[PDB]
Amino acid sequence: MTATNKQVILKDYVSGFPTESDFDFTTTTVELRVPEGTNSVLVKNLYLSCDPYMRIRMGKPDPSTAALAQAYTPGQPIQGYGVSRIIESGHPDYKKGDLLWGIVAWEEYSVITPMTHAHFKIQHTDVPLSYYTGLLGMPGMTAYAGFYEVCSPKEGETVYVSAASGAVGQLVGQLAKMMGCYVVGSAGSKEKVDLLKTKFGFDDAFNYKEESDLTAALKRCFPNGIDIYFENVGGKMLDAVLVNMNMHGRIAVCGMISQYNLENQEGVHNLSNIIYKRNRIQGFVVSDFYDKYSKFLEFVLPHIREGKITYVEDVADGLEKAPEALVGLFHGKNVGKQVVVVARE
Amino acid sequence: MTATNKQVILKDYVSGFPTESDFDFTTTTVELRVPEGTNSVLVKNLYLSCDPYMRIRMGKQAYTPGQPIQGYGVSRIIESGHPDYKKGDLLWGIVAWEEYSVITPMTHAHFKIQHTDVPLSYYTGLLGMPGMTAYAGFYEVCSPKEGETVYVSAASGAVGQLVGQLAKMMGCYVVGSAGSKEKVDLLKTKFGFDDAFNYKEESDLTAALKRCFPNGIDIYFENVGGKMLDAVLVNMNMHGRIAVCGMISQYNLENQEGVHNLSNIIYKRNRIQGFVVSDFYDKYSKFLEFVLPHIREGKITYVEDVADGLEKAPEALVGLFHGKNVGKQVVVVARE
Repeated sequence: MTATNKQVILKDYVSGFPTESDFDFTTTTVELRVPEGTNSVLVKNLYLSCDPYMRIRMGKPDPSTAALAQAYTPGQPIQGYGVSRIIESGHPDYKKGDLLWGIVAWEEYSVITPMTHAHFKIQHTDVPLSYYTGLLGMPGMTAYAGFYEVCSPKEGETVYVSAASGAVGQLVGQLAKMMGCYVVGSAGSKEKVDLLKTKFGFDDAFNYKEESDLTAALKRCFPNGIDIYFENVGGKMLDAVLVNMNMHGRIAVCGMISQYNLENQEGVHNLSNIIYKRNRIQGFVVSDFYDKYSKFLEFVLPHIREGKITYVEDVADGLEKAPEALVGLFHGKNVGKQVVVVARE
Repeated sequence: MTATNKQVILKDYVSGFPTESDFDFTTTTVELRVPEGTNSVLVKNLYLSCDPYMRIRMGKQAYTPGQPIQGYGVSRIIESGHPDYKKGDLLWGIVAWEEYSVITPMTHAHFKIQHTDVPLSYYTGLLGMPGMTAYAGFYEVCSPKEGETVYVSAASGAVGQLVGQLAKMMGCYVVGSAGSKEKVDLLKTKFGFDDAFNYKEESDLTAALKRCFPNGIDIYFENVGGKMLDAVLVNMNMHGRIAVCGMISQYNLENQEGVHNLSNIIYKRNRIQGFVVSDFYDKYSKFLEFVLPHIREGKITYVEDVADGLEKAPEALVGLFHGKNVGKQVVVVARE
């Protein structure tokens, strides 16, 4: 019971995109005894998530980023969302054998101190355990808190979801579709575009790469404009929708992933459109809404096991795949939510 | 009776900053009859407002070239067709830039002045459409709580003056910016804003806002836009609200500026809301009965800059767009 614990470290801060060279490996030899102090539990990490936000934590410390982020410390393992199994436990509502998703380091074994809106117990094991890094975890709670609470949606409205084949976009569009909304999506490839339109039931979709004039692409998809915009990309795309947006339109700014790897932030010109169209723009962060996760689960778990919700994963095997998995994410190599299976169970 | 009526005309559409020459004076002759229309009123324009948005209207509905320009102003009914108006009543709303206008009065386009125990030119600013822009955009759209830090852009203009005073009355820390020392001094000597800086002799701005706000900004009453929005976006506080009213720094630009710092709205989860004052005119009576007490007792002040006669009005409209006004730009077309 003194196990080797492989880890994957961030060497230093990233400028522009990350490469598989900004990360490194290590091995610790952890002892599998019960942990002491506070309410700690030792865990064996089964799955790891590669979410697009992880990029703002790879860059050098900035006070505004630190509102969200708090950067990865160089030479220390990448922290992220994972689902793990409780080896030993010094906590009340956690015993050996239990499953937890929450925030864990990118490694095999992790002593963690479970906090209310940091770690969540898996009660249901009818679904794949890796569904708790996307659909039933933080990316699913993002789509629910952002579409139902932040986009103030009404049945029949036209929704535009950018980057629609990522874990939050492919669920946002369904949540909307289960309300009679007209949904168009965008993705960067026709294989992913054809999944939005067929497997995900979007009414239209387009390759934002194949379209030259993005305000014209949105114009032929939304003949009667846009009332909700689930903002995952930013920059050039945001100017395209402020033009096509309707009056009293809402923009929920979830992430702005076309800007994260730019060391030179793009300019949004059309912001004045919001005056006369009386558009609301609201940034949000899931963490605020984790008070409603029990309400999210009891909602979506029905729809899942009734064929009303579809979800595509992209599984990479083992912790050694994690750096190339995470680096390809920011270039869009994945087709659904990208999972890394550390240890299976 | 048959008066001559002089008009300030838009000669033709502008591009860039307008000059005194994009306008010409004419005269038409007015029969001072009970009017040439349906549920019309003939009116004698007393005052006129030089309004910033007017420049959007000057580019290529917009104003017609060859026709007068239209703006907000205070007037007095000479002859009335409308059952609500008699001779001698005062009215504010959209008038033409002439001595006499025939207008068909309507609800939230045109309002009737009842309290005459205030200066009549207040109805072009403080108790007219700028006053209702500050009321509505501060109390409805910025969701203020006591003690918040409020930053008003163009703090010296007609809206900015009242927002900082409504913010100060509610116990908020107010900071405004203006483009001259004179305009930057009124904000403490008259209005009491907790601070102020000259956004022209400040090649800082993000650092200007960082200095005035050690604790960051919670509310931004936005009137200018662009590069000032970027500085504010880096200074906002968590759950900080921006109420977008106008973006005056862009109106005379042929091609507009970009905002680069828009990603901070995620991190700090900012509400940015656009609004238009006319959506709120149904609350005009609530505004008026709340603020006339304060005015009357010297609690809500006002600085206005007055031009006299329609002849000094092209020079005054252009001057506003070049920042030359100190306070609200009125034009006396005729005293009472």
